[PDB]
Amino acid sequence: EAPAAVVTGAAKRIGRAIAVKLHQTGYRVVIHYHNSAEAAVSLADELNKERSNTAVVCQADLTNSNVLPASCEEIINSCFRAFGRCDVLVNNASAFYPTPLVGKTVETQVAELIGTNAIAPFLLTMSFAQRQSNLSIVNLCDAMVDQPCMAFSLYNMGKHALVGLTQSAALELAPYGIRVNGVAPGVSLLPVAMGEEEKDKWRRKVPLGRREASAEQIADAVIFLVSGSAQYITGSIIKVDGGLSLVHA
Amino acid sequence: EAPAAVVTGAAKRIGRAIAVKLHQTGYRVVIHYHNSAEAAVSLADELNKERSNTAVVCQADLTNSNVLPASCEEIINSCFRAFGRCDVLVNNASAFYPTPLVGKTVETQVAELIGTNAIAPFLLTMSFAQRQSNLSIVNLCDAMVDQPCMAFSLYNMGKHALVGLTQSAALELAPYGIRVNGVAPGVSLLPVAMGEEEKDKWRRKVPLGRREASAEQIADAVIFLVSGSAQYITGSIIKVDGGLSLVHA
Amino acid sequence: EAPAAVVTGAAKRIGRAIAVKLHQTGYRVVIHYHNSAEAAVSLADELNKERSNTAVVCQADLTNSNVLPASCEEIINSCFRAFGRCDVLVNNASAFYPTPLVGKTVETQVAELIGTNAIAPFLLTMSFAQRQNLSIVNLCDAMVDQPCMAFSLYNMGKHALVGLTQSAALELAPYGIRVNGVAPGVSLLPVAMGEEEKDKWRRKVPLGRREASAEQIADAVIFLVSGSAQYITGSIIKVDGGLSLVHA
Amino acid sequence: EAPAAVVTGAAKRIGRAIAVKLHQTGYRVVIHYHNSAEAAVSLADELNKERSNTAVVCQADLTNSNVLPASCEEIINSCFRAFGRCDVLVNNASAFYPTPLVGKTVETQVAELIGTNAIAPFLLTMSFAQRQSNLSIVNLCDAMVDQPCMAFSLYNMGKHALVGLTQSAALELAPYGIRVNGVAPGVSLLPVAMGEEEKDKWRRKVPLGRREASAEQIADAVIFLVSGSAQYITGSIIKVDGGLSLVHA
Ligand SMILES: NC(=O)c1ccc[n+]([C@@H]2O[C@H](COP(=O)([O-])OP(=O)(O)OC[C@H]3O[C@@H](n4cnc5c(N)ncnc54)[C@H](OP(=O)(O)O)[C@@H]3O)[C@@H](O)[C@H]2O)c1
Ligand SMILES: NC(=O)c1ccc[n+]([C@@H]2O[C@H](COP(=O)([O-])OP(=O)(O)OC[C@H]3O[C@@H](n4cnc5c(N)ncnc54)[C@H](OP(=O)(O)O)[C@@H]3O)[C@@H](O)[C@H]2O)c1
Ligand SMILES: NC(=O)c1ccc[n+]([C@@H]2O[C@H](COP(=O)([O-])OP(=O)(O)OC[C@H]3O[C@@H](n4cnc5c(N)ncnc54)[C@H](OP(=O)(O)O)[C@@H]3O)[C@@H](O)[C@H]2O)c1
Ligand SMILES: NC(=O)c1ccc[n+]([C@@H]2O[C@H](COP(=O)([O-])OP(=O)(O)OC[C@H]3O[C@@H](n4cnc5c(N)ncnc54)[C@H](OP(=O)(O)O)[C@@H]3O)[C@@H](O)[C@H]2O)c1
Ligand SMILES: N#Cc1c(-c2ccc3c(c2)OCO3)[nH]c2nc(N)[nH]c(=O)c12
Ligand SMILES: N#Cc1c(-c2ccc3c(c2)OCO3)[nH]c2nc(N)[nH]c(=O)c12
Ligand SMILES: N#Cc1c(-c2ccc3c(c2)OCO3)[nH]c2nc(N)[nH]c(=O)c12
Ligand SMILES: N#Cc1c(-c2ccc3c(c2)OCO3)[nH]c2nc(N)[nH]c(=O)c12
Repeated sequence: EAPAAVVTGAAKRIGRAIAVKLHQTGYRVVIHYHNSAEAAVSLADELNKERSNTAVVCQADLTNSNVLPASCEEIINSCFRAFGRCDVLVNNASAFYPTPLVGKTVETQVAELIGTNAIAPFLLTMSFAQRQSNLSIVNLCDAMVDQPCMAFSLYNMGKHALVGLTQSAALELAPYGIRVNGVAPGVSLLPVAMGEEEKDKWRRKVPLGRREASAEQIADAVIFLVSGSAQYITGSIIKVDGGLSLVHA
Repeated sequence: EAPAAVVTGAAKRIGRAIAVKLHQTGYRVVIHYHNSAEAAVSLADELNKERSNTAVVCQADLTNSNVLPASCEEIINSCFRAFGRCDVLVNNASAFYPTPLVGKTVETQVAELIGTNAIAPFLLTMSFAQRQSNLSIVNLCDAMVDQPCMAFSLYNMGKHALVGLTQSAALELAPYGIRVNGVAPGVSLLPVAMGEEEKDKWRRKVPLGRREASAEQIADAVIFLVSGSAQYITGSIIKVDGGLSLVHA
Repeated sequence: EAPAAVVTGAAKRIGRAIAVKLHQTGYRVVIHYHNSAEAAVSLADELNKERSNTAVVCQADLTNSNVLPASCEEIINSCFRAFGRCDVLVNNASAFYPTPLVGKTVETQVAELIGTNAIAPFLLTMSFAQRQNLSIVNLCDAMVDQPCMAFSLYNMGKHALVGLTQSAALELAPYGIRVNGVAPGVSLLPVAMGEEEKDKWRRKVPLGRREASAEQIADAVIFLVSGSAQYITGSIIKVDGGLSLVHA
Repeated sequence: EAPAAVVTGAAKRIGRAIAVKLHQTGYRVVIHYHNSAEAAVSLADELNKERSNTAVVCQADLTNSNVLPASCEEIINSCFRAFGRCDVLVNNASAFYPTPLVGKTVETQVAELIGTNAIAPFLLTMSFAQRQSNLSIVNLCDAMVDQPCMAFSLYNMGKHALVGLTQSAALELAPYGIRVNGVAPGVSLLPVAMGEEEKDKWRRKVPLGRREASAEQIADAVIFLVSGSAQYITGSIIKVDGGLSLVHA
């Protein structure tokens, strides 16, 4: 029997590439999405086309609420329903927008940023662990957590909490054989709304090659961490940033 | 005229000492509390018996919710109402209990621990910044954030986000002359629930002195960080642990 | 054309496993050693038996001195001599003994611990860069921030290795050279250590209550020098089973 | 009886401020220097004109060689001979220049930067500890240890090693009551040879004020760390950088 993997926010960009590669490795995937219903579905269609019944979709909002614990348990549940097992969880879904200190209200901002980046990953880990070889969770972190974007404080707090969850969960879930690790991109696929002038300014800052990471480059770190080549690695966070975090002001 | 400072969860223990020492320095203090009402009024009495009209009390629940932004704004507004100014905010109040991955429900456990330790300090920082000449914020952190206690995931996640806030708030509030900094205790006042055998067990781990810190010793770093001796210090976290975090397993 | 790798202190233990792994991946290796002459050669025979003209030995002391720059240039040189090219450098050789503040003279201890753990790696990096998927892998320590008692000099050299890994990555990026690290917690324990002492250490490890096998440390090195890491540089990968996360 | 302190490379700039400040505090100081003879002697005169028998000088080259251990032993000795005690050690002397990986030969470059920044501090610490109440060492570090200058390999290797000495020594010397701590400037006094265009360029990168630190601001961190307000503090490194380390590329 093949193994299975939940990948959150897998309809587009880095998440898509993670799923495509995990699928290519022989994993049966659960494709989580929120708004991108069309891309999510046509991907699962594409993945099923060359291996029958190996992909399923699952929609949830991961924003913080009194219903998030239930939302998160269903996503883990979907994997056991579809495939009868859950071997890998990839926490990838993420809200990313400015929240300056000086349309959405602040309580919405808090819920969306802390919810997607930290709280949901925590509950998804709880469910993952409680529903239980090569079992392992992978969190998509940030290489620049200590040299952050201006006015992106709430986002930063969430990414900082993701590091704390990764280390905490790694410690607790080790006696059960569950490895928790992280993958921290510097600058990868730039936001779809980013203009070519502001995209290239960030490129010129990258020591290794003067470009952003492909999604496939980030996905390769995930594959390594879930492979049998990482049987002794837990609580680790792998930067994939082309040395960008080493560059001073 | 005397400067004014608000210290959260300051009825008892480490917060008490921080307010006491800030008062002795010459500050007018706001003593925020949650449950410990009787100790909060008793402290305000002693501080006003020393100097008339220099201390006020302010009850608030810092548990995460949609009304918290208003709660945190209120606390900042009590200070501006009592003393006509707010110079220093000390984020001290914190929930601390285990939340295992394998009475209170998880959505309560999330709201309390991420609320008190991270989100509340973020909202207080907004209101402080908003209401605005040696201006500084001091967040009470944790030295052991990278070697956390077992089954203490939500708390650790919170404390980690406080590092992210201290870092991001410092950078953004820098052109307004507001310094954001942190103080990280190893083991200080041990919890009231802990037995004498378990407290001793932790004391023997400490390299410097084989004992915990007094709250006076934690407060001392706070006074430093808000003094005119730290004018160029911002985004810094002063570990006050007696080398505890250096000890390997 | 088969690619070529230099691996320091590769006669036995972790270094031997990194050489064996790189050979099986299809690399031509340079087995460096200090005192273990018989083991380095006996390894080279076993690798040349599988593939003719693929392994060589190279002796050098990496203890700091005014001749060390030359010693290191020669190790690089022996690679270009035997194989015509130099693709990978694994900084693995390391002195490890207590040097308390309160047999060897202090200036020997300094020489051996700072030379092998930091200064030699720095020099091999210059020579590797000067002589030119090119990548350097520096073997570090997961416990650099939670050090062993009375082991100051060792920790100083391991801390300086992190510093080199970062600074080299930054400068050698425009040349397409990737500098990275693998940081073991507790792996193959000293020869040399008692059995009751080794069990006390094993019981500390969250994942398995065992130390890392040499081959498990080798796996992370194989990753960093592969095409799967094309974008990774200035990174240090903990391979420690959660050791660095355990409080006292 | 007044306490005594050793301060390396104390003739001009930062180390001069530490010395002057330690003097105003009440310490008897040993002004170490290497090449600034007139500057070191001139300072001793000004400090002695204030309080008689409080300031002496000690010339030494701290570049690494076989005769370095005895040199460092002699500096520690100077203090004990002039004052009959040694309470505080400030490791300040530092070589700072490029060492590209692609006049001075390489082995001379290794000797100076590693020697001044790390090996000397280790030997001075040994001798300080061997010779032995508020006993403390303070190492001058770098806030930018993780975002280094281009082609400053050896120097940055040195300041990294300095952080490891601060931690290993703090752990080992704790049973004795010797606290080892650090002070990490971002940009204080800029190099004398640096151009005013390049000086302003580094200044405008600083979040808090858009200017470098006064040497006296750095000194304030040293003073705090050797004081009774820092009794429980050991193994700590205080950044004093105006938030420079937090600014991304
Ligand atoms: N891109 C970079 O340069 C970069 C840099 C550093 C770190 N990273 C990290 O790597 C990961 C992937 O990066 P990315 O650029 O691919 O990110 P992204 O496109 O902005 O976000 C990934 C997905 O998360 C989902 N999502 C957003 N908000 C959600 C919500 N409130 N509830 C549930 N799902 C939500 C979205 O799916 P739907 O459209 O279907 O809603 C989206 O496709 C992220 O964790 C990110 O933080 C990326
Ligand atoms: N003590 C240590 O060994 C240690 C170690 C590391 C870090 N720290 C940090 O140092 C700071 C102070 O330590 P501590 O031991 O004095 O803390 P603590 O006594 O355990 O808690 C501090 C205060 O927080 C208030 N509080 C609790 N829940 C709250 C809520 N839901 N909403 C608003 N306020 C709430 C309480 O006030 P009421 O009683 O009035 O409800 C309490 O007095 C904390 O940030 C702590 O995490 C302490
Ligand atoms: N083993 C662990 O638990 C552990 C933990 C953390 C990090 N590491 C790191 O991983 C790497 C390998 O560990 P290991 O246990 O395999 O190492 P090791 O046995 O302690 O040393 C490896 C080799 O280094 C060479 N060497 C020693 N002193 C030298 C000198 N003065 N000049 C030149 N070469 C010298 C020796 O070669 P010869 O025998 O030929 O003389 C030795 O075989 C090391 O860099 C270490 O720092 C290991
Ligand atoms: N300036 C900055 O922006 C900055 C930034 C970060 C950290 N720091 C750290 O802060 C400390 C002081 O800074 P600084 O700018 O005042 O340093 P500095 O002016 O560059 O040099 C400090 C002193 O060290 C002595 N010295 C140089 N080479 C020596 C050698 N080979 N042997 C013995 N002594 C030697 C010199 O004394 P003589 O002139 O008498 O020969 C010099 O005055 C240093 O440890 C530095 O690493 C400075
Ligand atoms: N650009 C960018 C992003 C970053 C990012 C990239 C480069 C940075 C950064 C954040 O901090 C400073 O350097 N993080 C993101 N997370 C999500 N979910 N989506 C994104 O687009 C990004
Ligand atoms: N003991 C303890 C506490 C700790 C603590 C003590 C020792 C530790 C620790 C947290 O992480 C591992 O080592 N954090 C606390 N926070 C609050 N609010 N109250 C507490 O009592 C503690
Ligand atoms: N054991 C061990 C070693 C360690 C080591 C092992 C366990 C540790 C450690 C270092 O820090 C605290 O936990 N570092 C070494 N370096 C070399 N060169 N050779 C070794 O054997 C070790
Ligand atoms: N400028 C500068 C210096 C720095 C320095 C300044 C700015 C930096 C830095 C080091 O890291 C990147 O940003 N370190 C120094 N050490 C000595 N001994 N003397 C100096 O002048 C400096």
